Amino acid sequence: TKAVGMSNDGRFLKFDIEIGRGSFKTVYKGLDTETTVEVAWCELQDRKLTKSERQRFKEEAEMLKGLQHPNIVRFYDSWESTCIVLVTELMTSGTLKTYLKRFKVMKIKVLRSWCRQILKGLQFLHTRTPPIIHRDLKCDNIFITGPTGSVKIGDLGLATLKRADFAKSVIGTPEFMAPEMYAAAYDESVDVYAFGMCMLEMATSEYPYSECQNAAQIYRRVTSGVKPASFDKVAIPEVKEIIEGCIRQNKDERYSIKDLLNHAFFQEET
Ligand SMILES: COc1cccc(-c2cc(C(=O)N(C)[C@@H]3CCN(Cc4ccc(Cl)cc4)C3)c3ccccc3n2)c1
Ligand SMILES: Nc1ncnc2c1ncn2[C@@H]1O[C@H](COP(=O)(O)OP(=O)(O)NP(=O)(O)O)[C@@H](O)[C@H]1O
Ligand SMILES: [Mn+2]
Repeated sequence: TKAVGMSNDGRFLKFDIEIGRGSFKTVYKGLDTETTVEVAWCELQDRKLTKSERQRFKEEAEMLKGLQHPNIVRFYDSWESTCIVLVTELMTSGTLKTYLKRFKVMKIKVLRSWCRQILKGLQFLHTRTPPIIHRDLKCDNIFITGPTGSVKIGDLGLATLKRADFAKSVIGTPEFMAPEMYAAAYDESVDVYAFGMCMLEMATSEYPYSECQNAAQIYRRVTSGVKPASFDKVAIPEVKEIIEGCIRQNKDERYSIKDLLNHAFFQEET
């Protein structure tokens, strides 16, 4: 295989082998010539980027490079070319979503094992300094790779660091706060909620709130107490109980990640 592109330091090679195509992302097979391991060479549509924002991207790419956990996709490097190139760990066995689109009843042994690996990944992110909130957890952003089909969370593009103050680098809080503005102070529990929906999808082989017609309808049913229609189809009571504790409307009522890892369901080792 001949290289059609190279990183400036000469470490990463690009091959003209397309392994994935997104709406704003094309992924090519690549090679890390320092380890002779292949990698994913991701080409992203570069937005109009202000110079401060380009500097924040480089700052955040250094943080991402320092992350190392068995259940998080490894991030190797980023740079600009003429688009933005991201080099990450290559996921050889596709996303969790494609497994659900091929089969209809996941076995509970796999549901327990794969969900436990997801929780270990989230626990890692949520215990960094500062904590990292993924914000974009879905079965398309969870990958399977390697001989034993290990589970890893990827695609941290929508992630954010957890902060305390209302505005960034400007202390203070508004007095005539609109209700939606008061609710904008969410935390890592939004990842618990998304995990509950992923677990619901894996347990039912159905997209949550499939019965709804558009994105707008999706909300009002949660708040009025109406869970997804597929929720009432979970046949394992312990599984249904875990999902319910994750998608509770009030965040303070939900599981934390550590509470989920201490659950009897995930404390089973078989
Ligand atoms: C393991 O990681 C991965 C895996 C796969 C993909 C990306 C990945 C990485 C980037 C990227 O390079 N940056 C700098 C982004 C800008 C926003 N920002 C939030 C954020 C802040 C702080 C922190 Cl600690 C973590 C995340 C990170 C990216 C950019 C644009 C579009 C998609 C992208 N996908 C990252
Ligand atoms: N690290 C990776 N290793 C191997 N294949 C990947 C990797 N990342 C992404 N892909 C493939 O590239 C495709 C496009 O990625 P992506 O843009 O995240 O999906 P998408 O179809 O745009 N949906 P969304 O998740 O909403 O962006 C994915 O569906 C994967 O098949
Ligand atoms: Mn994705």
